[PDB]
Amino acid sequence: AEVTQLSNGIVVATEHNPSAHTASVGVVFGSGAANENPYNNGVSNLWKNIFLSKENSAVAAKEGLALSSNISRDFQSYIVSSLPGSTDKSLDFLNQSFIQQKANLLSSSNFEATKKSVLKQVQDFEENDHPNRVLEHLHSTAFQNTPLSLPTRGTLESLENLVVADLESFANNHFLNSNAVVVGTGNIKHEDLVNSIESKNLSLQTGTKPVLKKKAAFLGSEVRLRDDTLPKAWISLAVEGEPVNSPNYFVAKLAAQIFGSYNAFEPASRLQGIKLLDNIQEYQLCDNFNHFSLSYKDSGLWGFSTATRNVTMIDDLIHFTLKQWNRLTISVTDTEVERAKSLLKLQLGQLYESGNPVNDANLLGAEVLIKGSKLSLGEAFKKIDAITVKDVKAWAGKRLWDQDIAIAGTGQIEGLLDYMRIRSDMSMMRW
Amino acid sequence: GPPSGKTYMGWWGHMGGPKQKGITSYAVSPYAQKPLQGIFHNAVFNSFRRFKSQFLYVLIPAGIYWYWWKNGNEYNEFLYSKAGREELERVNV
Repeated sequence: AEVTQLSNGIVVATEHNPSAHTASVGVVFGSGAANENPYNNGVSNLWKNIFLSKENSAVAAKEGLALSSNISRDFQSYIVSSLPGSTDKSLDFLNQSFIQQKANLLSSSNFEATKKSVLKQVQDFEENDHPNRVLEHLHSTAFQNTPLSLPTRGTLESLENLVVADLESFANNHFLNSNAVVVGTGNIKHEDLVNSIESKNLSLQTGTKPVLKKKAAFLGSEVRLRDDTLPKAWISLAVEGEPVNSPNYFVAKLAAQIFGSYNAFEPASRLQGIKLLDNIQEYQLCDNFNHFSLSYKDSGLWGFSTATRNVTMIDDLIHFTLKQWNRLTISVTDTEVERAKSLLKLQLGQLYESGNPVNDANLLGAEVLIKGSKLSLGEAFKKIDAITVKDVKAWAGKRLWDQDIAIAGTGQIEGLLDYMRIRSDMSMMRW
Repeated sequence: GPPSGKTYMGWWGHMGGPKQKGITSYAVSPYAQKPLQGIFHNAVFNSFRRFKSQFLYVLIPAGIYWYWWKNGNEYNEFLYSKAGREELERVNV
């Protein structure tokens, strides 16, 4: 039940778990949206979609195995789920239809059908979703002129201007062996440990990933798309988080989980909570919270996303959330910290140990590429109880106190005051 | 509260202006940019362009009334200058 890693050409990792019985084997490429230029955006999306359609049609018809994928910023988590006794076939298919050969896959007809399907999908995502749209806009506005602001889906202008050659060029400049691994989360033990290294079962295109000239940055900005047609409102604050592989990941995660989520239309959420939730609930101010502190290998983001219903009362919601963040960095009760520790413990336990093998496989791939070695949750629990009020005070004195913010929302934001009524009030002039 | 008369400007959220869609704004925050951009180039160039654009509207009236004022002053001076017995009488009445 212990994760094993090595380094033999291509990194192979394994998180054995005979609890579940859905074996999964796949790859986790250490590149994606962050590793590609603004002018050719949805190349990763197109890859994922051509796979997820035609290879799905092939695999289900031939054998029994359902293949998924995921792209967040720098992954292509082409996980291929299977039965416990059917991992060799899955690996053989993966190495015979993803790395090579790509001729039977990139026919002009299949590529064009997938291209139009991707266009339709991104279009109706733009026309329907809203919290995801404002989150993508928040990324695109926080990291202007940097290979991290471009979204994980892409723009129609960038989507339309690529046919075959750009796709193959990106394939040959990022589907290498140096920054590609194999993940076997499920209930396999060592068959994957030896079958990945075989006479020829190896990714093509030996070499290295082209290093980006600039990594990441930050700057305060706004991208609002004010349109009164939409019913509700949407906003998303942000403060620069802490990158992965740093002695600040868990303290930032706790500093985010203190305030916690909130759904105003649930009998089991209004009653519980801390000061801001009560002071909001006295009137009607907000309708959802999401304190998220996302982190990436270049830089991380500590955010605060809402989707309210009241339109005249945006300013008061923002003012209260800012005063609560100041309260976080000035003085915190010990019971608050203890409750946060317990909640974050259970949240990590649920997230990392969900029964679905695909989630565990993707997270293991992310960690093995970024951290260089898997961090078993035992050490996380051991090192999480040591987080103390002084440490959080110190961390918030750096990341939060008078630091530039970025917000970006679509809807009836118009009531929101522009910048100096949401920025120069993070200290309330009496600390 | 006691309802009041119709107003052409609401408050935030119900501001009353025409509804619009597709307009996108931006900002870069005060702290991320130099406060004094252009400072001199824009100063001189825009100052001269603006002064050129509206020069005549202030030049013409000033010139007209200056001409009036000069003529009036000079005639008044001539009136009371060795002319109070041959010109002052014939025009005072």
